[PDB]
Amino acid sequence: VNSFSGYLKLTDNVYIKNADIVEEAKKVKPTVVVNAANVYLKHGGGVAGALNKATNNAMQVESDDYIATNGPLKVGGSCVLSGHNLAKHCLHVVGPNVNKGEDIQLLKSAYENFNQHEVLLAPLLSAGIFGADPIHSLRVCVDTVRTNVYLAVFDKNLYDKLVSSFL
Ligand SMILES: CC[C@@H](Nc1ncnc2[nH]c3cc(F)ccc3c12)c1nccs1
Repeated sequence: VNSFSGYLKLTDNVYIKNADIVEEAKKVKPTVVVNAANVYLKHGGGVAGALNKATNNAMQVESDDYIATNGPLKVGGSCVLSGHNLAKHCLHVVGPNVNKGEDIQLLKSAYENFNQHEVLLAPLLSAGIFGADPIHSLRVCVDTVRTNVYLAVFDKNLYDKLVSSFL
C-alpha cells in the first residue's frame, strides 16, 4: 500500500491521473519523482522548468554542478539527484526530443531507467514540448516499465484521450 490517490489503474503496474506533477509531488513526497530532462540538465520549460521553479532553482544549481563534474547525459539515459522539497530523489531521464530530430526508438531506453526504482511518480517521457505522440509514449511505458509507475498528466483533455484510447 502506498499514498498515491485518485489514479486509474491501466495494468498490473501502471497507474494514471490528471494532475500537475509539481502539486502531486508536493502532496505525496514520493521516494522518486521523474524529471523530463535534457542532456544538459537545463530545466527551462515543460515539466523540468516547472519542477525546478518549485525548488526555488535549487534543482538547477545542483544540476549545474553535476554537469560540470560529469558532462552531459546521453539521450535515453538518466541520473539520480536530490528531490529537494518535492521527493526524496529526482530521477532525471532524457527522452528523445522530436523537435531536435532524435530517434524515437530511444524512448524505450529512456523508460528502462524506471526499472531501477520500485515506485515512481512520472510524466510521460518525450511528451509535451519534447514533441512525441503521448499515446505512443504511454504504450512504450506500459510495455517497458515493470516497476510501479504513477503517471501524472497535466492536460485534462489529453488525459481523457489517453484513457479512452488505451488498449
Ligand atoms: C511530459 C509532457 C506533459 N507535461 C507535463 N506533465 C505532467 N505535469 C506537468 N506539469 C507541468 C507544469 C508546467 F509548467 C509545464 C509542463 C508540465 C507537465 C504534457 N503533455 C502534453 C502537454 S504538456
